[PDB]
Amino acid sequence: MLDKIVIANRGEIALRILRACKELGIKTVAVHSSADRDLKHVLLADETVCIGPAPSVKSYLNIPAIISAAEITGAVAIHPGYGFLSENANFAEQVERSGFIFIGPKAETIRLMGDKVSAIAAMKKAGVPCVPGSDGPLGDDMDKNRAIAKRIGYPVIIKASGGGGGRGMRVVRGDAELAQSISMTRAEAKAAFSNDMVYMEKYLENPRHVEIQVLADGQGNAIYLAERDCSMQRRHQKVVEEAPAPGITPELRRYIGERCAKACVDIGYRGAGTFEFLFENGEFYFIEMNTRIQVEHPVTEMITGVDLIKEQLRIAAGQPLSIKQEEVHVRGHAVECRINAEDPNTFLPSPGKITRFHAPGGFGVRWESHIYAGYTVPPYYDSMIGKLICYGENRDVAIARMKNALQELIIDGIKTNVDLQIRIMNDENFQHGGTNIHYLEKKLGL
Amino acid sequence: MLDKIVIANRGEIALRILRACKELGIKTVAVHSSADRDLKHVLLADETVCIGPAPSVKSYLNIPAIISAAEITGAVAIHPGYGFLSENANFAEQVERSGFIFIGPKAETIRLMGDKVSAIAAMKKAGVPCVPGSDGPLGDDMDKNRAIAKRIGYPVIIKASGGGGGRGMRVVRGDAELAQSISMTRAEAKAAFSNDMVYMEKYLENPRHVEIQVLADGQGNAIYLAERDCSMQRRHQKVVEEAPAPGITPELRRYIGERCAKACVDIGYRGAGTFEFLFENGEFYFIEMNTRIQVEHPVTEMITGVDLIKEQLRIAAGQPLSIKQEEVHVRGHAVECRINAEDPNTFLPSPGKITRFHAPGGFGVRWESHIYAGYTVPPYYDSMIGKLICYGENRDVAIARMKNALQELIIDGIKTNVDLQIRIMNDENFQHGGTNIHYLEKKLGL
Amino acid sequence: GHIVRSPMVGTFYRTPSPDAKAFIEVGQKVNVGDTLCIVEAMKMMNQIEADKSGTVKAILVESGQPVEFDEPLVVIE
Amino acid sequence: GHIVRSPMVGTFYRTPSPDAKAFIEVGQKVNVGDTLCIVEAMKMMNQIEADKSGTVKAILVESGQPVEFDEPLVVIE
Amino acid sequence: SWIERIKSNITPTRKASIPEG
Ligand SMILES: Nc1ncnc2c1ncn2[C@@H]1O[C@H](COP(=O)(O)OP(=O)(O)O)[C@@H](O)[C@H]1O
Ligand SMILES: Nc1ncnc2c1ncn2[C@@H]1O[C@H](COP(=O)(O)OP(=O)(O)O)[C@@H](O)[C@H]1O
Ligand SMILES: *C(=O)CCCC[C@@H]1SC[C@@H]2NC(=O)N[C@@H]21
Ligand SMILES: *C(=O)CCCC[C@@H]1SC[C@@H]2NC(=O)N[C@@H]21
Ligand SMILES: [Mg+2]
Ligand SMILES: [Mg+2]
Repeated sequence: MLDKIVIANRGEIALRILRACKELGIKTVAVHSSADRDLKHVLLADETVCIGPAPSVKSYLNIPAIISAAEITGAVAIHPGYGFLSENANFAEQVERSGFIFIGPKAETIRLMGDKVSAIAAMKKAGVPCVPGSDGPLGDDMDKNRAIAKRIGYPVIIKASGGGGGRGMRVVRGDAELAQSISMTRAEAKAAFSNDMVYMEKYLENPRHVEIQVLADGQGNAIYLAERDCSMQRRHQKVVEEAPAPGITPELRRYIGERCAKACVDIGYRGAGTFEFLFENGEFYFIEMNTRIQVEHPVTEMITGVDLIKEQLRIAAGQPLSIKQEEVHVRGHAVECRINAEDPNTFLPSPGKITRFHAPGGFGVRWESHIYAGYTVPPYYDSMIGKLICYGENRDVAIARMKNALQELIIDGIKTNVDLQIRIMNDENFQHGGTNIHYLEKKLGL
Repeated sequence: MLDKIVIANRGEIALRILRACKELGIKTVAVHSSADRDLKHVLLADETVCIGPAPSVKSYLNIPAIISAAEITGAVAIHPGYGFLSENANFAEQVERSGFIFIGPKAETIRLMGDKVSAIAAMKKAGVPCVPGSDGPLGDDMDKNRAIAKRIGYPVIIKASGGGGGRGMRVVRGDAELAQSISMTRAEAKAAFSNDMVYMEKYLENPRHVEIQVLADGQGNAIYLAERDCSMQRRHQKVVEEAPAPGITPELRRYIGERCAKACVDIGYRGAGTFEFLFENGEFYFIEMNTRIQVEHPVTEMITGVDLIKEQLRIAAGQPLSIKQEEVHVRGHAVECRINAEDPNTFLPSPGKITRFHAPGGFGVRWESHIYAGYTVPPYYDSMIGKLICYGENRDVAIARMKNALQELIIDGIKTNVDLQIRIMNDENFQHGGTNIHYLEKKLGL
Repeated sequence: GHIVRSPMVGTFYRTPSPDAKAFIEVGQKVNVGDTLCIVEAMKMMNQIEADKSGTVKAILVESGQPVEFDEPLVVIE
Repeated sequence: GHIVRSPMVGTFYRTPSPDAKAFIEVGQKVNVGDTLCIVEAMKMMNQIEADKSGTVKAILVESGQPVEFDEPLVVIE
Repeated sequence: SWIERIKSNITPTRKASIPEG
């Protein structure tokens, strides 16, 4: 057991972690900035500590401030949630230095999987398939670069090793723009992640983003909980995630899952992770791994009945895995929709006061959000304000429940992307299932 | 399926029926009174028809009005839900004769099981044990009455045959007040239900109200779906239900379920019904059967995964039961709390506008209600404004989840029994479980 | 002024028979005791009587259109 | 009524040592910039300098009490 | 009504030890 933990995050994940803590009887410390005093989890937390001013670089990315909050409150662990410092190896080792428990993998594990150039190598060593590509960082040897591009086959995509959030990616169709594309990708990587390293990979045009969720306790045990299907993306930022992935037969599911679990055992992984694969022609092609709880993880919780955050807390506390591989059973189909706060026709964030708010209810509808009537959405942080997960005995029931629950939801005073979700739900190809990662941009066409 | 149906009810059950209809692609007609034009299901329904003035006796109990509303809109079914006309055999026969499917049991079965004396006789015939009692309507032979009372053993209780809602029941300790109690209970029954028939039954002082859910398609098939322990009651009205009942081993569950399914097959039951019981010394004693979907069915839905109202709609359409008895699996534990708009101390209704409202959410928490910010709770109807169901992998997880959800619920502008529910949740004996049907009243210490 | 509203639920007709003369028409006024419209329910064609004598200002419904309880039909000034 | 706010999360102290004289006290006034109180965070004793000359109107936090960011520490004038 | 919370203060008695180096 953990006596007390610090929720070093905000918004929906902070509520999730606080609520799991309350269930497990763990005392919660909610560190916030000076503009986050109004957050629902901050008002529901046992102790609250204002760690910095509004900007993220001064409040939530401030490792010393979070450590000081943990120190003064006498906490024993720190849950980073997702975003900010969840995948920060410096945060991991700096939290572990000071005698605090980092709820997540080890610092070395985050360093290894944190740069895709090394993660791909580790996966190839472990037998997990990977997309053919540069198989190494890109240098200035332009002749070698073009030879590699010819070998793999055009088109090609340049991806930053430290890239995240869908940025720092450029698609190159020919040698004409290769150098300029590489230069601009390096510049963006320098300006964003402080790492100009880039690598080139084959650009599959009809894949399906299928990711595996795995729980490992760091003691030689690891399990895999079904998968997901995040193929409904815009600008490489997911919009609708669902599990289990349609069309993935139990044979293929087990084949990929057991290999993922073996790979987890290979690197001595700990906590909850996620392997991201591209599905095409029945072959999986690893692209990256997320060493943290994923935003869309609630879909995996509603089909297996396994609370992932409580599993993370138990694993951090030292207890081994209490779930056997045979005990995991997929019963149903869940569909999630991220409700952002932005102009639906311009995808620009829209901060402002929420005058009316009414969350939907019903049998199998989960609403995961921190907003409430009279909550002023701040402009400093990301635009996501909630998630809506609907569950049913089959995909059609889940989609119908989603369509019902999207109409019953009211959010006034700010420009939110609920109508986009409603029109995505009504799309016929989506109802068919198995659409590709580029389908949504084609549907919008602009 | 049914082309269109009429929801001859109001409040939470109306939303439950509307949502089940929407998921199934069924059009909905929402009949309402003149004071219920702001109900959520009325504003979400496909069609709306006003059937009468504010009082229930003129609008929601006006069988001709509901039949007319079904006729003009071209409906093909009428779903009564619970209360009002759900257990009105006259309504069933009139609806079926007019040419509309009645979503529920047959008129003959409603007549048979509604009369508690005939229900007890049929249960004894079919092999269902019953509480020792008069075994027939009370006569004028006071000598025989007192002889039977002495034989079974005092105390005894006089219950109206057509009684409901916990009214028209009187407990007798000895022969002194038997005649006067019987006469006054008969007068009360005349005043309330227009039926003075009464019967006498043995009074068990430490029972546990256990009820079984049975689904039967009326074609010779019937199944049972776990049970529910509605022990926590005040004034003979349930406050907290849960499912499955603690301490009822699977052997007893299968035993009573097989007996109840056989009884349903024998008496040609159709639809969804509930067999109430009293549990003591490992033996059940039938008391009454509810020929309608019950207020606390969501717990059964959440533990078994079977949508009961959708099953009702499918059975009414004639489809045979697609769920076998072996395919019904109980997985977890659900606890439900009824939220009423009343004084937590004086237990009197508190109608009024709701100035603010923020419903609870999270993992494994269902909020089934019809209120919103600005809703004006009318004084003409029952005081229930919603139900709150929480599900977990065991009783303790579900109760902790319930505590969090109750702490998270806001209802202002009226007086609501939320603090009482929190108190019940915090009771140590309730957390241990197995409390008797009289525990809550004794908890008040009066 | 005053509005007469349907007291029951059913189809609305103005002529007592498929081919007959309407009970009232715009213009010509009515008195307290007189039938203004027909409300059919379950093959029973009920009649509606006004309560205030005055001119038939306007008819708010159309023949054959189903109505509901408390449905405004005609306004008398 | 100027208010000096703590610039970091830590524990508040008045004496630079456990058994030393307090830096300031209510009454006795201060200058534009000088040590006023201590906030300890991860060791590394930190000194809070006033940003305004003035008199110490009051002090709001006792010694040993953890303080957060933008915690009112003292009131000057 | 968790929206209006008292904004209580932290209990100083809680102590955590960080290595000096
Ligand atoms: N090799 C590739 N071929 C085609 N598309 C890709 C490839 N790699 C990434 N993408 C696209 O970018 C998305 C995000 O890639 P990912 O490596 O997960 O980056 P991030 O770390 O930014 O999420 C993928 O879902 C996919 O749509
Ligand atoms: N024979 C009995 N012995 C003890 N208590 C009873 C008996 N019958 C009814 N009760 C009490 O009254 C409650 C309601 O009884 P029920 O017959 O279901 O009446 P109603 O139709 O009003 O709900 C039961 O849950 C139980 O607590
Ligand atoms: C019953 O099935 C429908 C027949 C009734 C038709 C009514 S009589 C009044 C109206 N006049 C007319 O021409 N048809 C309508
Ligand atoms: C590290 O183990 C803690 C050092 C705390 C130093 C401060 S100086 C004022 C107080 N006196 C003391 O001994 N501890 C406090
Ligand atoms: Mg990704
Ligand atoms: Mg009952």
